[PDB]
Amino acid sequence: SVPAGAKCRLVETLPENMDFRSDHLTTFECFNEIITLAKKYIYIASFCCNPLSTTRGALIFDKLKEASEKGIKIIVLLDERGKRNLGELQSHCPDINFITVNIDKKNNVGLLLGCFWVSDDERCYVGNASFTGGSIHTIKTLGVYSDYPPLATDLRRRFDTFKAFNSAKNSAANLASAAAALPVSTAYHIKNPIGGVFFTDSPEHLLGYSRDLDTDVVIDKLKSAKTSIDIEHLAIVPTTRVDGNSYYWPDIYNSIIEAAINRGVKIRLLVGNWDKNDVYSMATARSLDALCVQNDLSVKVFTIQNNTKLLIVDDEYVHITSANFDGTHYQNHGFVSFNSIDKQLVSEAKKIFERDWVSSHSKSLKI
Amino acid sequence: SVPAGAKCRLVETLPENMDFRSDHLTTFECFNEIITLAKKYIYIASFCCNPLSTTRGALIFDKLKEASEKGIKIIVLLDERGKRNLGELQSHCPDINFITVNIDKKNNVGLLLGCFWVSDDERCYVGNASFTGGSIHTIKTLGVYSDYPPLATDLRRRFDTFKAFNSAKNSAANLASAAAALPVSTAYHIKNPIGGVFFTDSPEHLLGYSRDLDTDVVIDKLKSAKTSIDIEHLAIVPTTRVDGNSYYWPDIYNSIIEAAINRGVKIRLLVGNWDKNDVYSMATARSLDALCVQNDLSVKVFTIQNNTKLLIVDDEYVHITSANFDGTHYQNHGFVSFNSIDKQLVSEAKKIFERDWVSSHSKSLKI
Repeated sequence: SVPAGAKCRLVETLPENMDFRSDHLTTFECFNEIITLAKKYIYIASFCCNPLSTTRGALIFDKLKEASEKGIKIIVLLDERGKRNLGELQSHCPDINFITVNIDKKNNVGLLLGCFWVSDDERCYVGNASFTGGSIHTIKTLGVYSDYPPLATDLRRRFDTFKAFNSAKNSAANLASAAAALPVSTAYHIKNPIGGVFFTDSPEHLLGYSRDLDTDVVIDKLKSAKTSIDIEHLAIVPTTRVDGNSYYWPDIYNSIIEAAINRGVKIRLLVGNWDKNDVYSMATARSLDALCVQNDLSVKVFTIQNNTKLLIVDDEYVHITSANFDGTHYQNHGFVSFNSIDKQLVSEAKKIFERDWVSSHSKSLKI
Repeated sequence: SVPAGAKCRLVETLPENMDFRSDHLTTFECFNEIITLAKKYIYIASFCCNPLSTTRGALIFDKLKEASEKGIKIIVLLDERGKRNLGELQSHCPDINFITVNIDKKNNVGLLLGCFWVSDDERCYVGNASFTGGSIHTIKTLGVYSDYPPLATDLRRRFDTFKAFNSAKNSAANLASAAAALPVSTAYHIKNPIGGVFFTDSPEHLLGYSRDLDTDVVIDKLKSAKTSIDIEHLAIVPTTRVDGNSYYWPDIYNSIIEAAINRGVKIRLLVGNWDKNDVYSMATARSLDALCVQNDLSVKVFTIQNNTKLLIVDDEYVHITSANFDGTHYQNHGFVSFNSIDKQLVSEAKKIFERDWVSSHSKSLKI
């Protein structure tokens, strides 16, 4: 049979200077385990790659450096905009293969997020802790780890799609005929989950014909919410700035308010504090402030470095990703989102949100 | 051949105590002409019916009373919620047939708006001037009049659909099998306009298979706007109160902001002033106020009694209706909207908006 939850356990970074505590597997423990048990390969994919920025990040880099010297095939995918450190990285690990990726050479907007590890088609991490010293040590993150080969193998398929967009000669990023020849495969989706777990994907032009668009799955779960919606993202503003122009995209923003007003859903938003100079953030905040008075919407803000992207619906479905709920991300950026309906794993994430909601780093919205 | 504009001319009510002036046909002149030229029937449909509230309204009622005594079939459709005056009306005109309509006996939300006259399948008025003394004399209204039989006959078909929902025995309002036996017919729509003119309809459950849903046509024109969007409605708030519960519906509200931000459309909103106690109106205003600073959105408010429901896009398409751009209306209420792409008639409406925009009764939004 298949184990419930697909051997998934929560993984988070809780910096020393922050009051967050838990018994979960730490990001440092997780990355150290993946390298220690590796026998074949270690595939890593995140936007930026800068392990040497903190103490624990540099230790992870040494263990990874030692693995590549022992004969482990190690590939690190980073977006071509996180290319500044590439010289520093290769000089430290000449045996690790670093690959810069541009998933959107047509419009130069789509960024590689992914944010996952996978090794030997057995172990994997999915979350919002990039392969940077900050995400490993000093920045609050949240992710999932599983030693279930059927699940990790499905995540490795996401790595095959991103690696195809290398900035090297006639590949899937430079030739459209080679991008159409990509078997963009998945084994589990919302229609066929594994132990109550499945991955959703983005953007739509890399989705293929079998994968689930994360945009569709998230909005569906928001609109299907019957009781509660808990979200811990960076921002829920319906307007973001791509290039140098503002981009309006209220798709996620609407489905949340639709739940609060039309369906009476209790909603708690734990977002980052906004710029007093950004009129789009000020206006969105004053709109949310008025909805708290009339409906059951609650908003708290944080100012710490926090990459947590968490969504919980009805204490029945959990969504952990590396992208933020806005138009820039869900229309262009390439990432993998963790989805689970296992009540037990969902209960552990609900405990995480409850802790963060009452943390000292979470103050109630005031305008 | 067919005349351009379909013999359509603008009709508006400009009360004495207001600075609005024009050379157009007045609502009082228009209703007086329809009655004077009538030889067969005069069909009237509006929410409320109260002609005796003003001097000019009572004169219209006398001319209509005289027509019914001369052998003209006169039917007045009013919603069952405007039934208070029914005793006063029938005692004054025993020969006029008054019919109370309930288009939504399932949920008791949908109201009859329509707001049009039609006579002899030759003449007709469409607009926002109800058959009340206020709309004829003391309230600013805007409408269209045409003596083109092919257009007026298509409007009479809208009257056949509403009359079927009388509150009398087994009819289309009380039997679902008789409501399905309704030939909900139209001759002209956006795909087949007459002289650049066509009617759109609402709600969707009375639309039939051939008519255009006003919701779809309006949003399409908003999203297709390339340069300008001028709107003079009562409110553009994405939240309205049906029954005793708030209803969130940002479909129209979004497509406007989408034009201003994503497409740089110059937009001017002339809406009514809001309640300082309504948090949904206060929040929507403060959101619009921030969009005026960053984009080309402009908002002015009025406090006079004004039923004007006007939309102009790119100086190329005009939309005049009796419903307000909100969820309560475009999801439940039954009305007829005037649509014209005749550049000449559109230019006359653009002159109307320009006058209203700089009127003394239009002050710039301040919060």
